[PDB]
Amino acid sequence: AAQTNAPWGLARISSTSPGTSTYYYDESAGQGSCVYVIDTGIEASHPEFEGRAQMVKTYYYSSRDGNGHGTHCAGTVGSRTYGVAKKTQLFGVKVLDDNGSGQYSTIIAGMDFVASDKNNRNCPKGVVASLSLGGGYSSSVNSAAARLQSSGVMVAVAAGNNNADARNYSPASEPSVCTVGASDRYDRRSSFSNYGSVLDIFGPGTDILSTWIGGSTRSISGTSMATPHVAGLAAYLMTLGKTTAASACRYIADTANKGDLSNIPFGTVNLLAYNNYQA
Repeated sequence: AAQTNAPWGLARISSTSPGTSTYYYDESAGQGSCVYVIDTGIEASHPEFEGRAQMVKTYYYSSRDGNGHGTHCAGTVGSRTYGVAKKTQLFGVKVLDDNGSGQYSTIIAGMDFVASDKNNRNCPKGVVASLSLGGGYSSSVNSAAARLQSSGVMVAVAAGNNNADARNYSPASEPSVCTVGASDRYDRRSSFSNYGSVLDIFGPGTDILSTWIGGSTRSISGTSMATPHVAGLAAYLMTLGKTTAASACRYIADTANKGDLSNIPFGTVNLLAYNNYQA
């Protein structure tokens, strides 16, 4: 399948070169997979989600996304126009308030929630969790992310936006999950992207168009935007049967575009997520 005039990041993940604008992908499109977006919520009524998104859990007075961040990330996972895996099922877990903040205890509870809640959902092709959040190092936060991964969920987490080594941030620094840095449309490391040996992969993160609250769209930047590209890619590849939740991060690294990014610090992987789809 070909989506013309796609957002640059979608075109990038199906291309061996920057500078194109068509997204190519297998029509299975993540059908039968599920992606949890652990964030500020998801505006499931957005026409871009086509009835495939739903809120399943909140820790606050509403499950609605009063911020936009979670809706944007969910759109990059799975919206019809802005999403990588256009037929996946999206499940929202609201661990962040409408200012975008959340206590680590709530975030940990949300991760353990997903590890159990997947047993209440139909995801025959597999389960992914996208975590566009983080703060300073916490062994308890890292352990929660490790449990979620161990339970059979492909966990993708943002590296962070400090232009610093991600070893000092959580859940970015958890070795067993997939830690995602951000790149721009010219294949440069995004100016804000964290780096370091704990990163597994880069995805598009600068000037990413996606869904927003109020039935709208906007372009924003962050490792929060790169993470759902990788989460959606994992769901897509699992639906194709090419990998599993336990092996998808390694598979994405195995099959990435290699050595094509600029300003990658010595010791950080130079790997850009790529779907290897041959039309």
